[PDB]
Amino acid sequence: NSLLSRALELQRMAHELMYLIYSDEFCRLNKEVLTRSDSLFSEQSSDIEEEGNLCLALLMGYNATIYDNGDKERKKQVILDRIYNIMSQLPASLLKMRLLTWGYSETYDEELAHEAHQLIETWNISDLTDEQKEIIEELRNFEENQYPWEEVQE
Ligand SMILES: [Ca+2]
Ligand SMILES: [Ca+2]
Repeated sequence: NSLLSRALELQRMAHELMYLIYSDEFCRLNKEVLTRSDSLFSEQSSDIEEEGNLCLALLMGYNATIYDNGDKERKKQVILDRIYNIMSQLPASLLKMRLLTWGYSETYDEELAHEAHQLIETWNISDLTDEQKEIIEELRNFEENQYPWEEVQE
C-alpha cells in the first residue's frame, strides 16, 4: 500500500475506465478513480521517478473520472506544474512518453508534442510494444481533436 503501489493502481484503474449508461457499477468505478486521485493529490515526492508516476496517475485519474467538484481543473494545473518541474530530468521511458502525451493534451504545448515525437522515433517501427502502439494512438487523437469547432461538418 506504498505511494508507488497506489499510483500504479490508479494508473491501471484510470486506463481501465477510459478504455471501457449510468449503472451503480459505472458510478462506483468513476467514484473510486476520483477518490483515489483525491487521496494521492496531497502527496509530494522528492524522487523524480516516484514523482513522475504520482503525477501521471493523478493526470490520468482526473481525466478518466466523470466527476468534477468544480476544483478539478485547478488541481490538473497543479499537477502539470509538478510535471514541468521534473520533465527535463526524466530519462527516456514509457513513463516519460505518457507524461509528455498527457501533458500535451492539457496544454497543447507544441514543445511537448515535439519531444514526444522524438521519443517515438527512438522505437522500432517493426516491433512496437502494445503500450507504445496505444500511446502513439492517444497522442495522434489529442493532436487531431485540439479544436471541437474543427470537427468535420455532417
Ligand atoms: Ca513526500
Ligand atoms: Ca480539458
